[PDB]
Amino acid sequence: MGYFELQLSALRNVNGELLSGACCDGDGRTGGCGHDECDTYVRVCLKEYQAKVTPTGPCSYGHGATPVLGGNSFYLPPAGAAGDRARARADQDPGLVVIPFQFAWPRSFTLIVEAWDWDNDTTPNEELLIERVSHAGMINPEDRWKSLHFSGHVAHLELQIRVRCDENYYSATCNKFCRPRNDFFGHYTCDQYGNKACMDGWMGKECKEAVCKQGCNLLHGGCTVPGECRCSYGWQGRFCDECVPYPGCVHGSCVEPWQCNCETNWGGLLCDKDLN
Ligand SMILES: *[C@@H]1O[C@H](COC2O[C@@H](C)[C@@H](O)[C@@H](O)[C@@H]2O)[C@@H](O[C@@H]2O[C@H](CO)[C@@H](O[C@@H]3O[C@H](CO)[C@@H](O)[C@H](O)[C@@H]3O)[C@H](O)[C@H]2NC(C)=O)[C@H](O)[C@H]1NC(C)=O
Ligand SMILES: [Ca+2]
Ligand SMILES: [Ca+2]
Ligand SMILES: [Ca+2]
Ligand SMILES: [Cl-]
Repeated sequence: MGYFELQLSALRNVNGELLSGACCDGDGRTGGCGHDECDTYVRVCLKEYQAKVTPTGPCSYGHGATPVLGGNSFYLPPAGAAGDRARARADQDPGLVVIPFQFAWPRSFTLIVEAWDWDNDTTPNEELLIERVSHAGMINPEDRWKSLHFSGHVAHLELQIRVRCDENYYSATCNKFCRPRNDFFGHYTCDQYGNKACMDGWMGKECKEAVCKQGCNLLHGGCTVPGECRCSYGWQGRFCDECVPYPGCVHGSCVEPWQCNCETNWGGLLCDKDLN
């Protein structure tokens, strides 16, 4: 899953006509064109690659459009790293078009951009077309914008495009899923190729095994949290290296678990009897 983004920043139409030859608003005729200028908006078509591009549909990969951005000619804020942070602090840009997708990104594509005159009527009317431009190319998912320059029969266009994966999605297709977690099913983070990177203090496939504190006697103890050393029954100490004497032992010692060797002049099972 990912997104296709397109940013329009410049359009120039000196005469203020349509692709047919007539003026945008007024008469129908093929001095200038007057003061009622073109009410310009943009339509975006995204489809499969074509060695010889056709100005056709359908838009197999997606489509979008903007409202009226300006008149016959106008300038808008371009895209870039500086502009990406300026948007993270904020309604949203009119000249930005976002086309989300769920399929695997095929890297190759064909982009068609159209400029239209608006007359406050939804009815399709092919005679309101100002300019149509097309670009067949190749792009990979990254947060860097790429600039494109178009000069058709009527208008000049300037725009930037880029592709980004959704969150928890990686690889050049945006189709590899990896989400960081820390529960019974693993303790990992994701890298750039959607691979599992164990958190500090863990190992294993799914990062399910933990590293015990350095020096832990792993024949007498283990760990469930990284960096600890909990002893099995019968052992004690920081490294689980010391035996535990017989339960109740007082003046006795062990070398192996559950022993209780009495000191001199001490008797009984627990070495608790004074024999003086
Ligand atoms: C005739 O149409 C124009 C074109 O506007 C619009 O473009 C179409 C292609 C379509 O996408 C519409 O959905 C879209 O609104 C109308 O002009 C515009 O009117 C809108 C809302 O009426 C304005 O948007 C707003 O901006 C104000 C700040 O100024 C903000 O507070 C609002 O919440 C809202 O976002 C838009 O700025 C304005 N544009 C221009 C160039 O005038 C026009 O109203 C319409 N006329 C009639 C009689 O229907
Ligand atoms: Ca018109
Ligand atoms: Ca107009
Ligand atoms: Ca118009
Ligand atoms: Cl010119």
